[PDB]
Amino acid sequence: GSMKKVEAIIRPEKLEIVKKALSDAGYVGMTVSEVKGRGVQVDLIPKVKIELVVKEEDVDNVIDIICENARTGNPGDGKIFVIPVERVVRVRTKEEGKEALLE
Amino acid sequence: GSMKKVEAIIRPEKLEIVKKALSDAGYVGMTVSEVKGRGVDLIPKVKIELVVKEEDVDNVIDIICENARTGNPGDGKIFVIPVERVVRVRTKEEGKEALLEH
Amino acid sequence: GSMKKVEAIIRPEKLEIVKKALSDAGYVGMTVSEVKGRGVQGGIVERYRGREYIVDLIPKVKIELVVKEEDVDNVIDIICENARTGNPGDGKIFVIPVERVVRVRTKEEGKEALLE
Ligand SMILES: Nc1ncnc2c1ncn2[C@@H]1O[C@H](COP(=O)(O)OP(=O)(O)O)[C@@H](O)[C@H]1O
Repeated sequence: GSMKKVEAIIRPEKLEIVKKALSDAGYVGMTVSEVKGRGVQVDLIPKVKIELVVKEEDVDNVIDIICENARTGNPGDGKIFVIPVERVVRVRTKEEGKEALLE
Repeated sequence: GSMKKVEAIIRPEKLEIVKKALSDAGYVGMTVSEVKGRGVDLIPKVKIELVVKEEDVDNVIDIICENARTGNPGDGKIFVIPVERVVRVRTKEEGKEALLEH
Repeated sequence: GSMKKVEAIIRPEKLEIVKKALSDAGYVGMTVSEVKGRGVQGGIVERYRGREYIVDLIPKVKIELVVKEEDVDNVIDIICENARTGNPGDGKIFVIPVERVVRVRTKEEGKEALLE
């Protein structure tokens, strides 16, 4: 099928709630990085990047969950990007496609 | 039309000048990460990521190259990656409307 | 031809071996970052005094390499061979399309830009 990477750049204090909400909905595989982005308004400030690769059919749901749980109503809540992924491979089994996501 | 992610891996001492040049040209939304590349083998680099309208890619690339170059090996590389969707977290706005920074 | 980004999220203790193997096969241009990950099931379970506690996010390393499409299979083989342990949490590889590669110094593009 089609696989997509959902990248969200959010406030660092929102990581725990967002990751919990994602986990509760069955999205447990995620990668988390520390990054910097512009402040609201000159130094950049800390943000968190969450990356999740999912089935294309799950993108809307993932985006809804992230938006609901990451938002505060103030400028600087962040942005989400969807990027095509053409191949996914599990390291330990060399499995590919959606199989590589599960277990 | 479409959106693209422009990723540049550059020298850490070039971050300020690049960021200022991009800002002056109206590109204020960028994400910065501390990474390592070549090259004790791996040395510190900075990854800049900006998602822009397709029409702005050439201009962004020009600005980054102009301001990040030194003429020595290790100046870095720029990748352009397709972005199929952009969503503003607070408002749930999408596409070009989501790209405006406030 | 086309360029592809190979991203691998692996165990931090596998970075040196993977990087060496990649280098020996001619892939020297790579970017490495420190990230945190969690896998599908459980999360790691450690013990304090008599009881267990869970650490959800644990340190991983992200390697990113942009290569000619023709080299993807080989990159993936090398990473898997050298990053695997047989235990859950070995990691994942994603292949992402790259539409343009530009060398900052020269503004060369394409295969010219990957040659280091
Ligand atoms: N769907 C996903 N999206 C993004 N990153 C993921 C995803 N699933 C797993 N990862 C990353 O890969 C690492 C290993 O995942 P895990 O499922 O534990 O590996 P394995 O497939 O070997 O069991 C995690 O620590 C995380 O960084």
